[PDB]
Amino acid sequence: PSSEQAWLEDAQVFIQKTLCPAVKEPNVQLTPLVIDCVKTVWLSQGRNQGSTLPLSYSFVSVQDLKTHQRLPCCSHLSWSSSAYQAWAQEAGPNGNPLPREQLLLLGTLTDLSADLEQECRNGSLYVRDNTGVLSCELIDLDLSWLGHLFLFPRWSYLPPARWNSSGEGHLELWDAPVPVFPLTISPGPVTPIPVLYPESASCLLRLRNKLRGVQRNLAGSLVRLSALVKSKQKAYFILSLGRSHPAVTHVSIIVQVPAQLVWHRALRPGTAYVLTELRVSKIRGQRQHVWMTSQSSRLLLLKPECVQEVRYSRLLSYSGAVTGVLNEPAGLYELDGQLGLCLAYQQFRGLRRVMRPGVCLQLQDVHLLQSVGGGTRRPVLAPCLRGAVLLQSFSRQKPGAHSSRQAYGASLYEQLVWERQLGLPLYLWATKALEELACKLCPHVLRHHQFLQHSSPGSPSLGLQLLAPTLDLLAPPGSPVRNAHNEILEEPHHCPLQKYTRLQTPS
Amino acid sequence: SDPRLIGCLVRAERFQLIVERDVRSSFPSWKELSMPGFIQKQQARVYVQFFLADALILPVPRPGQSRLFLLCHK
Repeated sequence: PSSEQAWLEDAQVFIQKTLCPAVKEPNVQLTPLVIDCVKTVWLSQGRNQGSTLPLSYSFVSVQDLKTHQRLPCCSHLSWSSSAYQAWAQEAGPNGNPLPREQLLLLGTLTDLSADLEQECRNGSLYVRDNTGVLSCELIDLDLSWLGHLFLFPRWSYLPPARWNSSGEGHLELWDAPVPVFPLTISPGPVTPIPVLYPESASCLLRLRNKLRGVQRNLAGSLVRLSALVKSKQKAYFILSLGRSHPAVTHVSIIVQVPAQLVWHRALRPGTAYVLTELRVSKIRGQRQHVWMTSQSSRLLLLKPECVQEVRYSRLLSYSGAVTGVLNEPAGLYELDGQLGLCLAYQQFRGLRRVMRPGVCLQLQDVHLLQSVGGGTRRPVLAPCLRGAVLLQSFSRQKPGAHSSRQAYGASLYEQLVWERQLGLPLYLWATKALEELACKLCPHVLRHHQFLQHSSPGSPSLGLQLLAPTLDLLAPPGSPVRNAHNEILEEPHHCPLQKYTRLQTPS
Repeated sequence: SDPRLIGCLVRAERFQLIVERDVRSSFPSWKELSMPGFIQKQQARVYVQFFLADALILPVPRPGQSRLFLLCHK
């Protein structure tokens, strides 16, 4: 119908407005290319209702969505009513699928934050266009998609719920992005290049005096992945490479420069990779040496076509799914309805926004604790800093309402875990005391937000000082400062979760 | 004595609890102490006592003519 041509003209106007770059000369052929791409994708599935174009879906800019949309919504290309019903059934008989939307987005896959490129680059994946920049999360990162415009077939946006959350939001995608136009992939090293296996790297490390200004390439199979360590201006993560089955021997590789931090979302367990031009510099607190990536260090896969030559916790790797959320700020969540999830002991500032009940998770190098006592008896799984959480997919459940009322008090929890370094049973008991006191006193006595305020100098929280007569007696100050480097590297790893003792209820 | 403590918060750890029982009974003799059908009126009274020094005072952090006289009897 003529409405289809009108929609095409409006899309052409939209492309001229926001999809025409100002870097090079804006030439019109991008619009027919996008039209051909969307037609091919629309007709590929074969679920079409006789329409060569998605008249239901409407193009929208990032700024338009930011200014207009105020509620969570899910929009996916080539989605019908039957697809939405199957999605709802997959979400569970009691599940609440997000409302279906008919939109379309085009953007750039980049990690660049703003004008201050290196002053705000946290490594989070972003989608950017001429109207704005907005973050994104990908199940399996690919370096061949960064810096290029890709058509997104599946996406979902989550606006902030409580006004205390000043963040703009994020986008969540299910399927791989569709390339708008073919890209010229730069060829890799045609000439075969020998690598050093992890055993060879360990032997070279044993040659302590024979590593003076020597740079080489290391390749191996990734088995253990560390978390995202954050600091004042330097963010780093450590990857271990070892010959699997048995991966007894592993090597140390530090990824410190923020430019390549985006690869932290690309590493996969078991899969082997090639790392080239690794350097060695002395590291304080460790007598051994480490091979770290240089500035011009290229990360590729390992393909032999171009490769030549008082109680204690339990550690295990297991995968499960979250059923419900019991306390968002406390980081306590239900594991498959039987176990407990504790994310407090890791820096998860950007993780809480995306996580929600209905996601299967994979855990590696986590501590299992039993017979905790002091209020609860269900066993708990806690991930040490040596290990990391593994993300596989998203959920489909609608967010709750109490999260926007009496949930944002996480600053006190962060101060307790980091600035005060509490043990896990003590942490849980303290949390429970906080909810009980908030129920008993708030809100007529005082507002919830002011009661759970961080303990800045000159204005401490009532709850922490109320618990101080018990906290100080139970946990006197003097504990050694926790360091990421030691727990990540030194063997055995010294973490508070390595050893535990059952504790009775104090009060 | 201090009237400053009006409208504040107090926390205590060693406080005694006292309950006072008042009963109006019509028991005939000593033998009928077993059966319970000889009780008519019941009552209760509860209060709390504790030394202030052992407790902790915590102020509530909510965001000219005078004369001196000495009390003698109340």
